[PDB]
Amino acid sequence: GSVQIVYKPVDLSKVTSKCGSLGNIHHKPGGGQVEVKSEKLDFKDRVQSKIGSLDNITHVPGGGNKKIETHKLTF
Amino acid sequence: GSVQIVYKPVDLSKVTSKCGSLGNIHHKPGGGQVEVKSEKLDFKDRVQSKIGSLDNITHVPGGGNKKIETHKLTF
Amino acid sequence: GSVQIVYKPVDLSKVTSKCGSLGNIHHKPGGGQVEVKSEKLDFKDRVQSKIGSLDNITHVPGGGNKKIETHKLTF
Amino acid sequence: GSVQIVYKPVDLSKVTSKCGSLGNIHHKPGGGQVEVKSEKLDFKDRVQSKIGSLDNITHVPGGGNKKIETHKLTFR
Amino acid sequence: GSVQIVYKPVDLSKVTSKCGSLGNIHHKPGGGQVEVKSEKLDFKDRVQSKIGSLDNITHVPGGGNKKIETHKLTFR
Amino acid sequence: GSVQIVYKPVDLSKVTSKCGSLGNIHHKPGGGQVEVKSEKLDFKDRVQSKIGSLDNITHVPGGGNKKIETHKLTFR
Repeated sequence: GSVQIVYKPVDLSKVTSKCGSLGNIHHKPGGGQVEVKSEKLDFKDRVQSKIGSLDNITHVPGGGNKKIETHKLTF
Repeated sequence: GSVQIVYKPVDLSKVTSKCGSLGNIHHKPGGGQVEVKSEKLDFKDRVQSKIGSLDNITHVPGGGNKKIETHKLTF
Repeated sequence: GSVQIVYKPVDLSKVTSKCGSLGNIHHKPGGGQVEVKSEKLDFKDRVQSKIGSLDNITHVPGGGNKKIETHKLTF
Repeated sequence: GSVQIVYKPVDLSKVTSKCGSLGNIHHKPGGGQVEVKSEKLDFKDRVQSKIGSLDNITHVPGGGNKKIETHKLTFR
Repeated sequence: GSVQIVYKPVDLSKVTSKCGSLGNIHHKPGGGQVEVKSEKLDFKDRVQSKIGSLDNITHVPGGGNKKIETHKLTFR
Repeated sequence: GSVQIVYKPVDLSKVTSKCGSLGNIHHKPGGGQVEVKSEKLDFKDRVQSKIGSLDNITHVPGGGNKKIETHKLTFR
């Protein structure tokens, strides 16, 4: 007899990452005044000082996608 | 007799990651005044000083997606 | 007799991760005044000092999705 | 007998709009899947047959104000 | 007897708009999948058969304001 | 007996728009997939058959304002 195979899979799927800060309204972060007085300090070894007032950051190592959709027909 | 195989899977799936500080309204974070005074300090070893007032951060190692969807027909 | 196989699964699934700070209205966090006076301290070993007033953070290692949907027909 | 008509309406109306920004607008429809099986599709008079098509309008006026005003005088 | 008609309507009205920016407008419809199977498609009078088309309009006027005004005097 | 008609309507109205920027407009439709199978397609009178087309309009006037004003005087 005859054989018919009709292999017609359909994909409309929507994998998405929405990461960080994306839809905020009137966000308005404010830093206050900062004062740093330093007279007779002694540092004998390596120094990594940071001074700021507003340190506003969005950092995203994340998000990203893997989509793996493999098809096989064996007769 | 005859054979018919119809292989029409349908995918409409909508998988999503929504991560961090997304849809906020009038967020308005405020730092207060900061004062550091330092006379005669001694440091024999390595220093990682941070001074700020508002340290506003969104950090996202996360979110992100994996979709694995394999299809097989064997006659 | 004749054989018909009609393989028509349908996927409309919506699995989602919602993580961090997503829908706040008039959030308004406020840091107070901060004062740090330091006279004659002695540090013999490594120092990791942090001074702030508002330390507003969203941190998200989490969220994210795995979807695994494998389809097989064997005749 | 005689007729005097004095049609003197006076209009000082305002219709006004102030806007700081019309921002981000994201019109992104999707058709999904549609399947029709038959022996016939058979349409005979004024049929608005609309299988799986999309009709999409984005209208974004910076101000969209309307004033509609009709003055009628009829005499017989 | 006699008829006097004085028709002197006065318009000093304003229709106005002020806008700071029309920003980002994204109009991105997607058609999906459409399938039609038959022995016949058979259309005989004024049929608007619309299988899987996209008909798309973007209309973004810096001000879209309308004044419509009709004056009618009718005499018999 | 006499008729006097004095049709003297006065218009001093304003229709106006101020805009700071017309921004970024991204009209980008995509047609997806359409399939029709049959032994006949058979169209006989005023048929607007429209399989899988894209029809796209982008109207962006720096001001798109309308003043329409109609005067009629009818006398018998």
